[PDB]
Amino acid sequence: EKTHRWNFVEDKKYPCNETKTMISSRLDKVENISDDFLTRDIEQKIWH
RNA sequence: GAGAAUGUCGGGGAGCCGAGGUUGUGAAUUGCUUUCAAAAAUUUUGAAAAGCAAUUCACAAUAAGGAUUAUUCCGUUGUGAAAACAUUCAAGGCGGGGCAACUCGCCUU
Repeated sequence: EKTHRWNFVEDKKYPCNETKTMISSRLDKVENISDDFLTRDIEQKIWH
């Protein structure tokens, strides 16, 4: 921060694909599975 | 000026529910008034009936009304003479959801 800025409200936060983030955090809490189960199709199915 | 994304503040419409209140029916108790109808000294006491109620409980209706048997409803909104409308509105197919009814998406006319 001491040397740059990013053209946007310097104290504002912007959504960055929160959906898959939540799905992934909760699908990581589940454990006892491979770290590849969350694919695009499975993500869409969970969201639906 | 237009659009897309992200926040803030407001506005509108629709929907699933809840608690009273009011009026009326019945009951428990206590009253006011009138009349009967006795007893007693125009006045006092007692039974019955009617009017008006109070406190509490169960129940019925809650815009007059009109449908219907679906676990459905229309009745205080706007336009305007057509007493006619708006506020529901096609067809398929490929899927998700469930105990299933039913609910949420995708594809082409």
